[PDB]
Amino acid sequence: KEEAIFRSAEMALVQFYIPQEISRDSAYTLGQLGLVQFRDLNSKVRA
Amino acid sequence: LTPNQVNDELNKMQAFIRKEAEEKAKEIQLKADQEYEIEKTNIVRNETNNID
Amino acid sequence: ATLQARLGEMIARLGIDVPSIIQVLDTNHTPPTFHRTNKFTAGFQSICDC
Amino acid sequence: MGATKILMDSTHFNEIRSIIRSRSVAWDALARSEELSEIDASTAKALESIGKTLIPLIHLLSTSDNEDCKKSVQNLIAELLSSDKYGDDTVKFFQEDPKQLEQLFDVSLKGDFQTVLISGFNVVSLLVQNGLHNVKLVEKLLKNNNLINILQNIEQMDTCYVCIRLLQELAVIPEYRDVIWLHEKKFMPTLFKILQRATHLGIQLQYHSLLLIWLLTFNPVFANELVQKYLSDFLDLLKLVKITIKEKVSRLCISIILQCCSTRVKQHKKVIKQLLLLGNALPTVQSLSERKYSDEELRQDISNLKEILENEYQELTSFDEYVAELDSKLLCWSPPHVDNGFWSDNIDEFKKDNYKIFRQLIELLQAKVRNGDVNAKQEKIIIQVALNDITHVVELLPESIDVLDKTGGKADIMELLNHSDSRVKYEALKATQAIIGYTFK
Repeated sequence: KEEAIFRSAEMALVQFYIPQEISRDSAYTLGQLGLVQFRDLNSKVRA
Repeated sequence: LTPNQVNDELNKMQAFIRKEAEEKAKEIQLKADQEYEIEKTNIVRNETNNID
Repeated sequence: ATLQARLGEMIARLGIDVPSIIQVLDTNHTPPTFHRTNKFTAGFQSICDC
Repeated sequence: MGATKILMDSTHFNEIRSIIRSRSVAWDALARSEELSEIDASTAKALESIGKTLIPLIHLLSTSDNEDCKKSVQNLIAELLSSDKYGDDTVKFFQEDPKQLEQLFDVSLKGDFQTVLISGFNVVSLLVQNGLHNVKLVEKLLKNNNLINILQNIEQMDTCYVCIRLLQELAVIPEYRDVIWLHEKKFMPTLFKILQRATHLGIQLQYHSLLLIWLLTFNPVFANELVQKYLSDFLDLLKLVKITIKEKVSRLCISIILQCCSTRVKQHKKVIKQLLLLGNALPTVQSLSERKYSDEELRQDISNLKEILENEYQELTSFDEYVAELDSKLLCWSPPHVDNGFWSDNIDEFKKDNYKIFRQLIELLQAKVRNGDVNAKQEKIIIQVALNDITHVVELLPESIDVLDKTGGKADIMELLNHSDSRVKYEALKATQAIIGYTFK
């Protein structure tokens, strides 16, 4: 149904486990979907 | 429903990983057997050249 | 559900049969702040939450 | 439970087993119908329930004319072979008496497509044991028209996958490896067709198909035969590996390519390496090395292939090779990027005998232009290579401009600047700019 926003909607923290082969394709389709915010995972590893 | 589906998908992914590992192990075993056949025959000839 | 359906559609598009399902992890951390907004409200909400 | 057992994915083979297991009235009803023997009925009673009675069961199956009953019996035997609770007994009952294996094989490879597939799977599992290889029986099975027809029918993806898996399993034993290639033309073109089509079951079909080709690629003589008689698929394998998604398929393809190009195989040092250069394999291998393959074995294979390609390219940088190529027609593109270029020693040698090599190249270009066949694709490629070499030589040796002008090379190049061949037109324009920009200044 509708998911309008007074102030926000209940959002979830979801973890992803994906195979190596389709990882790039999943990233591309997720980016062109654009709905999830990835929290920090390897910020310790410098650039 | 979703947690049961999540567990089923995790089991399926584990089974797929195990199957891929088994296939890789079988390919490695075949390649190792072929390499052993190739090298041992060459190594046997090298060691038996003096005997010949 | 929509995200999982899209991921499954992608997996069908690809040749890999390995599942890539996802599950919720309910942590104690503060969740982010999401505001759907039409063009009649986007600028309003942006100026308000500046 | 036996030395080894098949591990087919059975996307539809499992459904076939279930359908065969679905109908079971023929186990005992045929005996009441005076079809099967009473001893046959007793034997089939055990089959109905989920060491020595196998032989009368085989005899009843051979004598039985009801195709459904024979299919059910064969499915039960196959399940007993596959089942761990009876796998050891199933292996032993044929290992201790290998004579009946030939009769069992002759009983197989007949009936309906599903029935024939089940019987063939059972026969392959029986013949894949550690003992009793029975190479003659394997050759007879390969010569069977039913299995070959099933394999060739690429439309039935499930049946083709089952046949490919059975053939690949039957080729595990090196004793039957050579006999497999004895009828290579019967199946391999279909196998190479599967890889060409690619460029769950579909991914699995490619993996075993690549494995089947790789498995037969162990013998260096067979490797050379496959590289020569089917050079198209061998060349397209690089593109397939480049566009492959699963890491296993790419690793198998890289291993197959390396084995084909291995120095052990005869004529691999030169013919195979040149064929790789004939397929633009160097940039593809460079890109593959750039890509971060997950498998360490795949990375090592990629490194070895890159080293082999680099050695082949270095061997292709011989000024003698360039001279030999220029002596004949149909110039190749791998030398002229180094010899008429970074390998300035080749240019210095070409300078000798008052630009002898430059004069020969100009004569070849003038003959090609005067022939009037510039529209030909091969002639266009030859003209482009000649123009590139001439442009490279002109920059190194300005004195050749006078030779070109005296021989009419400048006028020929100017005329070729208007040629419709855009690929040749770019080279012609570059050569004209080099001649006018540097020498004419």
